[PDB]
Amino acid sequence: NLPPVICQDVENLQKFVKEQKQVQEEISRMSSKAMLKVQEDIKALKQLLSLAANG
Amino acid sequence: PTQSNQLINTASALSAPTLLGDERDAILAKWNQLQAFWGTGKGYFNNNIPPVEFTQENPFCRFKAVGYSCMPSNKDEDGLVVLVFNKKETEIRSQQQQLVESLHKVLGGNQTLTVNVEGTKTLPDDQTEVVIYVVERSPNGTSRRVPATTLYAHFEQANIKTQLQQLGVTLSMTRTELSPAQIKQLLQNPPAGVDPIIWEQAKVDNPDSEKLIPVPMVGFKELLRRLKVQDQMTKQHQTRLDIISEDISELQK
Amino acid sequence: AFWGTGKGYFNNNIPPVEFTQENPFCRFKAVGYSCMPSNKDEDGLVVLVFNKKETEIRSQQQQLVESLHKVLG
Amino acid sequence: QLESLINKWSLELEDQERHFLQQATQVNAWDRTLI
Amino acid sequence: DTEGFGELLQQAEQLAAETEGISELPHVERNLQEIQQAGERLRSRTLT
Repeated sequence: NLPPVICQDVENLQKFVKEQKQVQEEISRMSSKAMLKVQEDIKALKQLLSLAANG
Repeated sequence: PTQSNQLINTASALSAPTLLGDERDAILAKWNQLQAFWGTGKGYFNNNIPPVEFTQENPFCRFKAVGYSCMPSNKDEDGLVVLVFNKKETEIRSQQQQLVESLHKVLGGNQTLTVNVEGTKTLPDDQTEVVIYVVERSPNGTSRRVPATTLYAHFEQANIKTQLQQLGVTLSMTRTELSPAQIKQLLQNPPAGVDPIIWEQAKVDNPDSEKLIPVPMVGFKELLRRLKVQDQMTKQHQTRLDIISEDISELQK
Repeated sequence: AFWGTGKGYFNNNIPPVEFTQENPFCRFKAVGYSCMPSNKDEDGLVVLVFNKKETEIRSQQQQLVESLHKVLG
Repeated sequence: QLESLINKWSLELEDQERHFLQQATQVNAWDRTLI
Repeated sequence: DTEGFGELLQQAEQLAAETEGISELPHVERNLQEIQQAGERLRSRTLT
């Protein structure tokens, strides 16, 4: 015994909780190692530039 | 009166709804609280008043943080207006002369105006950021840049904006420098649904106050939007390190 | 021209050159610093200078506010 | 009935609220690292 | 960590090669007991 609109908003929230959890799962599949490899490369290319400059 | 009566309706919906007239209104208070915390749904609280419509900007929405962002460092005289397209950068670059012709016609086709593309940059979900500036040539023979605010105030005209959208533009902005008046005005109020304590603290936690501004993060759909830009920026850092490696490979040779 | 005043008479068919203190050859010139304003356009600050003493302005201040309100329609 | 979905979506909020804050701190760190 | 001495050696060779008033002939990579002697054969000139 509730207004039918509140029953529809209970279905709307059951959809929204799944939409947020699917995005929370899509975030939980990113990986920093492409950006860590930019720091790997920045060290290496600074060292190789110093060998070139000093030479 | 609007904001005060909205606050009174929100308080009434979250503590003391009067929709059902028995014990079930205490379960309705919990239902209105839950919807407000999730940032979605409707606070039903009386039979004579519209329900409180809960969005992710509502104060009680819990999916909120603040996170930094670079301010722009190009001047209004640099004329830099950004157009984001629902197109791939390989389409934008292969159409680039036809795009310049089309933007020139959206500037009325005037023989004193030249449209220039300064750069293009791939964006998430099959889009492209395009940086443009206009040059005006005067009737004495001199040329000037057209200021970014002036060029943007042409593009935002509804009859011009509708034509940019017919070229596939999704978003239009400047990349202009902000004055001390503007920075000290934007910071002066908490953004819609951020708590004041979190908004004042995020001015202290800001690690570079000349280059960076605090920007709200609201729901997982904004976190994923940042992470997609971080992915795309990581690839653009890599694409620059590839070129720096070819440059150093010719230096040592 | 050096004093920044008077009239350069030089032909019978042309008006004289009228010399002011803005004329390039006027010698009584220097440059000196001034503070720029540090309030915003959104701070709404408009200055009105009056041909009145501050003791008159303060004692008339409510009548001045009424008068400025009437000048704002 | 409804309250057995409420008390469930309390526990499924008190789940996601932590994942959101941990993902927000991770995003702020990776924004600083890309700058 | 794993970022060893070769990074510091690359700067050591620079400090020598930006003090070299370049000879006609190269220099000798002294062994460690000539290094100890080159130190003391120099300290015995500074401390006079």
